[PDB]
Amino acid sequence: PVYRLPPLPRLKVKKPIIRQEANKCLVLMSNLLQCWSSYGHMSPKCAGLVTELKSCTSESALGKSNINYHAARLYDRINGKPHD
Amino acid sequence: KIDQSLSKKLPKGTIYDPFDFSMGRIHLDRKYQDIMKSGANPLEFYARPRILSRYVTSTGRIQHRDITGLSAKNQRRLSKAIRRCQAIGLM
Amino acid sequence: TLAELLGRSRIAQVANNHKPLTYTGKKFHPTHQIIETKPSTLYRQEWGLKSAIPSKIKSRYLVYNDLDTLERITTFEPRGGTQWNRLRFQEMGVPINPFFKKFNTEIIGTGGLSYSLPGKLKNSPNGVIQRTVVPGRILNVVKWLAAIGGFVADVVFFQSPPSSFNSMGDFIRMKTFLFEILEASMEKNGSVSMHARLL
Amino acid sequence: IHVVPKLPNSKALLQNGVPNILSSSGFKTVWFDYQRYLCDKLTLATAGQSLESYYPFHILLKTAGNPLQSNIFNLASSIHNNHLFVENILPSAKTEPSRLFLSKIKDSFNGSDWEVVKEEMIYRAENEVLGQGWLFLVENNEKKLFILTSNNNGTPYYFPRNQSFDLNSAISIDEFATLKQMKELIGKSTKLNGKVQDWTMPIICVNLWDHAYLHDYGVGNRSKYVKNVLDNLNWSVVNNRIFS
Amino acid sequence: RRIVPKLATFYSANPNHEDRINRLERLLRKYIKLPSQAPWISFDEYALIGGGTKLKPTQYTQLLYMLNKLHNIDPQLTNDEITSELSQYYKKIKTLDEFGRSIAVGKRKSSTAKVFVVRGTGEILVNGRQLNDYFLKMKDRESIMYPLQVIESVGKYNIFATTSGGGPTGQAESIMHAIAKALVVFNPLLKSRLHKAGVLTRDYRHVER
Amino acid sequence: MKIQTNAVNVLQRTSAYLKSGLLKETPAWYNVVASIPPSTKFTREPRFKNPSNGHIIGKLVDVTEQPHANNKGLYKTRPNSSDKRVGVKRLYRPPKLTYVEDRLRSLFYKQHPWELSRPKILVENEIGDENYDWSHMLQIGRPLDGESVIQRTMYLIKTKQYGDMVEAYDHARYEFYALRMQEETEQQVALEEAEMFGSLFGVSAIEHGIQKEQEVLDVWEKKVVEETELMAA
Amino acid sequence: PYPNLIPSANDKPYSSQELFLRQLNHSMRTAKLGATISKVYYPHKDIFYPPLPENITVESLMSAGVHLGQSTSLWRSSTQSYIYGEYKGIHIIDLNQTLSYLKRAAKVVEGVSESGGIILFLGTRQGQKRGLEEAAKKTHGYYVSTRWIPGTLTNSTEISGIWEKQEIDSNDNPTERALSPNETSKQVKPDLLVVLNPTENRNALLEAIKSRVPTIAIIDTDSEPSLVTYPIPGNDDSLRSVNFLLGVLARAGQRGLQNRLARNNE
Amino acid sequence: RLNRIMFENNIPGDKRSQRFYMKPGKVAELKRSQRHRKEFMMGFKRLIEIVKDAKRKGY
Ligand SMILES: [Mg+2]
Repeated sequence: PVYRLPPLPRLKVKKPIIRQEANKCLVLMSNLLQCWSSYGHMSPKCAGLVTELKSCTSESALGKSNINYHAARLYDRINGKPHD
Repeated sequence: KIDQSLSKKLPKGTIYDPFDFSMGRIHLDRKYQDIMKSGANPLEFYARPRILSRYVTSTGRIQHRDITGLSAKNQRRLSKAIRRCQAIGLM
Repeated sequence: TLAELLGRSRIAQVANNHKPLTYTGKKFHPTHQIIETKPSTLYRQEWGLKSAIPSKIKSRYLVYNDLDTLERITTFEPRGGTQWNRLRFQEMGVPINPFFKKFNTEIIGTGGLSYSLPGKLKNSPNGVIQRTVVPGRILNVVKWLAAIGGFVADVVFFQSPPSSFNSMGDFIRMKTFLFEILEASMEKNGSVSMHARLL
Repeated sequence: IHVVPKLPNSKALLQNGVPNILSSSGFKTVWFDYQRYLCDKLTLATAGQSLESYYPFHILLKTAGNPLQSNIFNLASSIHNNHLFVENILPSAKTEPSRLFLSKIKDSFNGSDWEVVKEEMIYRAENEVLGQGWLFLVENNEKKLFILTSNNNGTPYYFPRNQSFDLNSAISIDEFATLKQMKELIGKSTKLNGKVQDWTMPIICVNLWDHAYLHDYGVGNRSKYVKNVLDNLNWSVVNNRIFS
Repeated sequence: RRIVPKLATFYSANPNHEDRINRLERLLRKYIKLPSQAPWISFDEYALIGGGTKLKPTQYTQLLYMLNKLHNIDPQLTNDEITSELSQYYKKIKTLDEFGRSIAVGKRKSSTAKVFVVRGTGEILVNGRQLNDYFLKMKDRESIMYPLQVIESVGKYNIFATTSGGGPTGQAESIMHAIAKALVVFNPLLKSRLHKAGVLTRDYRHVER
Repeated sequence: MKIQTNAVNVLQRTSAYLKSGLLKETPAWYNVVASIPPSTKFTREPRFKNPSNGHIIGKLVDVTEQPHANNKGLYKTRPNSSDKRVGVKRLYRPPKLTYVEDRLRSLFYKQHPWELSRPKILVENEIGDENYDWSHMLQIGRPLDGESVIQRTMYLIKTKQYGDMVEAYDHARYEFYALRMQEETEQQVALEEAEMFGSLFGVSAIEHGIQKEQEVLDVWEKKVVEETELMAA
Repeated sequence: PYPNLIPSANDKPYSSQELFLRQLNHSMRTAKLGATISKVYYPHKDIFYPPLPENITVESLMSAGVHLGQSTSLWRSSTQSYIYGEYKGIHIIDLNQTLSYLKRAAKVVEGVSESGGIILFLGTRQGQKRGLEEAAKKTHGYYVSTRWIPGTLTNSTEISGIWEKQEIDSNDNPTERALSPNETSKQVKPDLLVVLNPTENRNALLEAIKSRVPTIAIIDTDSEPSLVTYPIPGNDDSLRSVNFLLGVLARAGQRGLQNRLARNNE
Repeated sequence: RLNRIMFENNIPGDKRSQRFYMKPGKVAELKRSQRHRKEFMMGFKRLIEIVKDAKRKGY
């Protein structure tokens, strides 16, 4: 079924959700802590992770949507309003 | 191995494009994912709890027409059949 | 009259269809006529349709459903991919007869995929080509499945897979193999079933 | 649609052919029928496609690198070649080689005379073109004039489609090494089409196809025909074809 | 006779800019085939001849784009037409002295330094005194040596530095700066590397209440 | 929107200005517009025939003109409720243009789905320049595609060489196959002959597809590894 | 011919610029050998070789796509009399009426250009600048393609009053006379406005109505016909159809201008 | 999983709504309001999908 809307004052998303890419540093840190929990602290089985962690957090410890713009730009064109 | 969600299985005998080897294809597949959707009258299944237990919830609540996708007439007939089945000691 | 010319016009030559432009099921054959433009017309957004196609489209091929809609746009996709599959099949040389001596809607023979006749040899500077070699990609661990020239085919081995298969795993598709396309028939659905063998 | 060009003095060409090379029924075979045949085939092979808007030279450059369009390329090549040849044997639109042409001959062919280079061209056409082909005197980007012999409908502009070697018969290791080097150079290109730059341009073109000599000369005697062609070139055109 | 608007773009928002862009486009369109390979007037200077207050920054960037495209045409194949149309929009080498010395001046904080660099064997005097005598801190000597170390030319030059003002660090770093500037003269090709080391940049920082 | 009055009467208002003296000089357009009047009716106009198929619009068949029993055996002796409703709207509704060729265009591409993969150019060259004799299928200035088949079918029908559209369509189909096989053999043999004389091609279609798949698959690998590492944490 | 080019020496090869000039020499002489192209559409030729109004057929209007109207779901029913039918979910414009209206509008343009009036070509869609500029330049007219400032006619003093004006003779030759500030400040109203996209240019149409300027427009299936003096039913969405109609009008204006100059030279 | 079942059967919502009595007219108007809001969200999502499509094609 198609649910057409009445003429709206606007076409806007209240809180557009964005692509929050996860920080690589935190993922590496979580993997290393999991490794230490399983294989013991200062284990040699994930020294690579430690190395990688050291390499990625070395300089910095931590290593917007456009929908509203296009919706406002295109609303009059696509809304299917009858002619004046 | 990798998670099966992150991979795409191209079926057999089907043509494809290079685009199909990409996360775009999987994402487009996710976004774009019977007996009553036919000439059959659902009111003839009021004595068949197995068939019309498919159109209810685990607790037994009839599913909205938005879910079942049936026509208005067949939604009404199915609801009538389910309620009658509940009344006659089945269901 | 204008009506006769409209019946003969190029827009009228494209058969009506409203199949979804974003189909996510199984593709056995083309569903939409590919529309092409010359560079000179593309520079001016001209495609022979009603409305100018947006300048974002740099490709010279598209498929479309509706010339105009209530949304004041043309429903189109800037894709002409199915021509490259067909041509790639023509490069393979493997052939697939109803092309020889009220209405039936079933696909006739090959549905225009190939018109090559069965028995012919490919002369080469080496000599007559005995068998057809083609690059391809093993897809998944399973007759295995291979992406070859825009078609999914069945792979059969001489004796068994090599160590690279299980060494790579689900990344096996990243590396290119060589295949011999044994044969190619087409089924009732319109799907081509090539049988190949890894080399 | 591709249409056969109108030639200067077409009435005289239909009445008495080309003096000293072709009779009327020979020039009709090579131009008024062969060029029509080729233009019709090109039209049928390119109509309803982008290539219909392009001249045959541009068509052959566009389709030179695409294996499946070879037939179109062949047509687009022969048409082009067939007008390069006819143009430089037409009586007019006493012409003599320019000083610049002879100077470049002396700087290319080991300080040889024009007649000696003509004899070399006769020899080259006699040997390296079995059956159909084209004979060219071409200028490379090095300002060097050299003799090029293409088989069938090879082009003088684009070296990967010169088709100067007959691989049906045995070839010398020198020719095989040449092919290997050209293949490597083709692979060296970064463009996705796989094309290369080639600034070679034809100065002289002679049609070694049976449509040119067979009626007036015979199965043999193509050397006589090529000699008549090279002794009776339209040197106004040939001189204009060299960059000043 | 008849009074008509002068430009074909008279009814546009900014007719002057459109007219000038039309002329530039006409030239860029006639000579489109020519291959390719610039002090253009400023935004205000273009506003005088174009829209004035009407002129927009995007319009000025379009003008610059057209002018750059025309200018970048290969100089050998340009003609009088392009150059004539483009002209409307156009807006002491150091050496050694008689004694072979490169003389340079550097400043840091309230310190100043004048250095005479001559080719030599890595000798240095500061105010007529040995380097270790004048500069007690090693890091000051390392600062003075750093530009010569950048170009690997410690041991190839004699330095006669003379400082005044400020304190040891300021004087050492003004000598460093002066040496770098002097060294550029002996081999200009090394300037970039010295500029990359940071020794040709005058340190602006000073005491600020 | 209301039918506007002031765009088509600029001459009358201008002449009132000129007669009163409010405007001194006559405009340059004045005499031109005076000599070329605008159309000022803006009416809806009925139509009585479908342009495409020749169906007459606005005729009612009377009971006298149906003197024979219908398919259910019943005579028509009085008008039905449809005949009694005024059908004036049909006279003004823009008629739907219909052509049998469209039914026959749909069939062809259902029978030959891979003919849809042959690119088509909808940019017309010049419809007036077309002089085709459809006694044969190949035409100078045209490609070989489904429209050739269908135009040949229509030609065969209008000359009554066949009575049934099915047989004419089948005949056209077989001619089309005859031409397509020749074209494909021409292409294959041209490539073979080219290779036999030292034509060195670069990337072919298969290698083109391989390289595009590789370009896509590199990005896919990177995304897969990143997602797996993220999932593990 | 080619100044400031330094040739190369005979010993050394061609340079890049020498190669460019060499292949130009090839291009102008031999690159076009082999066949002449006939009955093939070239987009630029609609602008530089538009036909005369008397030579236009229904077939050439149809090949330009002028007949392709808006979707039937966006129909403005006041355009009912212009429509030939519906086909593939859009309305088809009756090209016989398009041809009649186009000839009428072309004659209006020719008459206004022959009278020495000002002609303005308005089109604000993406790729319409080239055709508008060429129409203006061959009619000795004016054009806008960027944006129509509202009030350009009804508020001309505040908008167009600052731009310069010029006295010209019967032959359109600049006289270079000095104008008074009062003369420079006056409104200079177009004698004819032609708008290629009237649906997106209602401001201009209304100003022309108020300022009492006759107007021509391409009227699509969703456009109001009564808002213009001389409608032309046709497709306003295709650059080919728009450029075809515009080139026709521009050539009619050019013929009017040529006639004016001819009698002024006799 | 259990909590998903709870929300999928509206069990918490029904328990909250059964706490106090609501007059049948108020129930009817709340029902109309909720259905309208649902249909409005469906239409809004359709329009946003059209916006994304048109943006991708370049409109
Ligand atoms: Mg429109």
